[PDB]
This record gives sequence, structure tokens and C-alpha cells, in this order.
Amino acid sequence: MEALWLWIGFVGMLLGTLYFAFLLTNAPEGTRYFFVITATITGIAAIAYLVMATGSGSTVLPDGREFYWARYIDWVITTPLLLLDLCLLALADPRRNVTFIASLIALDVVMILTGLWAGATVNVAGRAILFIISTAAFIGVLYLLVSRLFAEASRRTPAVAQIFRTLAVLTIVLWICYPIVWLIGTEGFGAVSLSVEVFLFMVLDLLAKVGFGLLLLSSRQALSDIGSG
Ligand SMILES: CCCCCCCC/C=C/CCCCCCCCOC(=O)[C@H](O)CO
Ligand SMILES: CCCCCCCC/C=C\CCCCCCCCOC(=O)[C@H](O)CO
Ligand SMILES: *C/C=C(C)/C=C/C=C(C)/C=C/C1=C(C)CCCC1(C)C
Repeated sequence: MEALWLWIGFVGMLLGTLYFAFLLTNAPEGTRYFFVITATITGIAAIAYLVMATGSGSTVLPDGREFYWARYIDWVITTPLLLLDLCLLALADPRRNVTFIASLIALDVVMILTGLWAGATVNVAGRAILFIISTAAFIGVLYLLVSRLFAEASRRTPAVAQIFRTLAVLTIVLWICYPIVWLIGTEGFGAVSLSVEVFLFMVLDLLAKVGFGLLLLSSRQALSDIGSG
């Protein structure tokens, strides 16, 4: 039954990508890169979901678990881009914040890639230590987001600060759910079926990408505030 959720994920990301590509044509000036980044987030996710939906995004591991690894290839590209969207909202001049941005992105890539490594690992003890390492990097991401970007965004215009805060809270809430789903799904304890796991990630993905992107790209006042500068 997981095929159903993968096809819904595909169509949802596809429709989001097409809509975001459309909104670009009326983007406030100097803001078109937001629309491009956000349509790439959903577009990459659409490709991953199509791959998994057509049966090419998973392998049966030596322990017999079916492992949807294409999921993580999506994530390793799109979660940095989501953070990038948040950085470009919050930071008035990102060219002077290379060290922070590279640090945030590197932590995020370590999180995803160590989670993929944990998921692919059959040895139960190696899987646990790798999940902890991944969660450690995740805490790094949340910390940089909360300690640095919330402060930066408070110096932006009221509309920019408002959409940043909305997207950042949305991000923190949704991203915390992903390790929980991992832990109850087949990669972790197997408390729920693979079909349930795939459904949960599909709902999270659509909210964290299409919901995120709808809120971002509809905030035309905030965008124009940034574009005008
Ligand atoms: C300036 C940057 C500094 C960064 C410092 C990082 C320090 C943290 C690293 C710790 C090493 C952890 C090794 C054990 C986990 C890997 C098991 C792997 O297990 C497996 O792959 C399977 O169990 C094999 O069957
Ligand atoms: C919005 C970002 C992009 C998201 C993806 C949307 C575009 C999807 C494009 C094509 C779908 C059909 C693919 C056919 C491939 C044929 C290769 C060879 O095929 C075959 O071998 C035959 O199936 C025979 O079995
Ligand atoms: C569009 C996709 C998104 C926003 C995916 C987010 C994924 C995560 C925040 C993943 C977190 C993980 C851990 C913190 C521990 C190991 C397992 C992961 C990779 C699910």
C-alpha cells in the first residue's frame, strides 16, 4: 500500500513545483532566486518520489528490510536548500556569512548522510550509534537556527521577520518529527508498518516543502522588502 503514498507524494511535489514555477513570473524584483530555490526543492522531491513510486528507489537489505534510500538523496539536496531559504530571509548580506552558512549546511549534510548510513546498516549496534551521531548533528542545525538566525531576522523588516519566524517554527516542528518517524518505522523499532512510515514521511515532506514554499513565496511584501534592498 506504500505505493499509494509514493504516488501522492509525487503528484503533490509535482503540483507544488509547477505552481512555484508559475509564481516566479510575478515575483517581486530582486527576489526571483527565492522562487527558483523553492521550486528546485519540490522538483527534486518530485523526482525522488517518482523513482520510489515506480519501484526504483529501494533495496532489500541483507536482513530483509525494505530500505527506501532514494528518500535520503532527496533530503541531502533539499534540506540544505530549505536552510538556504531561511538564511536568505534572515541575513541582510549572506556574502559576509559564509562561515555560518557553510557550517549550517555541513551539519545538515552530516545529519542526512549519517542517517542514510544508519538506515542501510544491518548491525543493530552500528545503527544505534549512527542514529545518535545523526541526531547530534540535527541538534547542531536547530541550535544554529535558533541562536543565530532568529536574532538576525529580528533586524530585518517586520514582514521579513514575520515570515522567517513562521517558516522557522514550521521547520523546527516538522523536522523534529522525522527522527521520530524513523524510530517507529522499519529503520528503527518497527512499531508501525512500512506503509505507515511512508505515509508519515509523505505528509511531513509535503508540509515541509510545499507548505513551506507556499508560505514563503506568497509573502510578497517580505520578498519585495528584501528585493528592494
Ligand atoms: C573538526 C571536526 C571534528 C569532528 C569530530 C567528530 C567526532 C565524533 C566521531 C566519532 C566516531 C564514532 C565511531 C563509531 C560510529 C560508527 C560505527 C559504524 O558502524 C558500522 O558501519 C557498522 O556497525 C559496521 O557493521
Ligand atoms: C518537476 C521535476 C521533474 C519530475 C519528474 C517529471 C517528469 C517525468 C518524465 C517522464 C516519465 C516517463 C519516463 C519514461 C522513461 C523511458 C525510459 C525507457 O523506458 C522503458 O524502458 C519503458 O518503460 C519500457 O519498459
Ligand atoms: C524535505 C525533507 C525534510 C525536511 C527532511 C528532514 C529530515 C530530517 C530532519 C532527518 C532527521 C534524522 C535524524 C535527526 C536522525 C537520523 C534519521 C533522520 C535522517 C531521519
